[PDB]
Amino acid sequence: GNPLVYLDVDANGKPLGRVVLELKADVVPKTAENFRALCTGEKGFGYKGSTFHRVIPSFMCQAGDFTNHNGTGGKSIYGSRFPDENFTLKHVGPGVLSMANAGPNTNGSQFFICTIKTDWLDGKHVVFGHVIEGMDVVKKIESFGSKSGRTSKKIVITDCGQLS
Ligand SMILES: CC(=O)c1cccc(N)c1
Repeated sequence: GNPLVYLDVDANGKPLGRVVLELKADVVPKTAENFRALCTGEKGFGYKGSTFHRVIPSFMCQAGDFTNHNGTGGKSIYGSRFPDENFTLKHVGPGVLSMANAGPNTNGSQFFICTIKTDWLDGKHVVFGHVIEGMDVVKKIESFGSKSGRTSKKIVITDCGQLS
């Protein structure tokens, strides 16, 4: 079946717990595979040690810039950027996992987890999974955001990987 992956997240050096994500490889195999491999680190790079750098309460929590840690960087397992696979899955509510981008066909490694329905992103960001377990952890992360996106605690993915 579809991959299950995890992110273990610290805030100011203390553990919040684990977010478990299902990746919809049935719908978006290329996008799911990128995220899966960045979680395991099997290509020699990935999410381990990187941050949630942009967090906006009542919107989303964004992470995955493991090169610049500020929202300008990241890279995929295919190359620096890759196309929008499809827009078949929608931003239906809290827990949606979707690719951050800088316009059409600029997926790399940055991603976000929604804390509300974000319907205006449909057709612009590729949705590729959802939170299976750990929305409590996501709500903690969310609570350390601000309107500007600046975080009030240092939010770090200390460990990540594949469960199945
Ligand atoms: C600025 C830039 O290159 C960027 C920003 C957000 C997501 C991604 N994949 C790239």
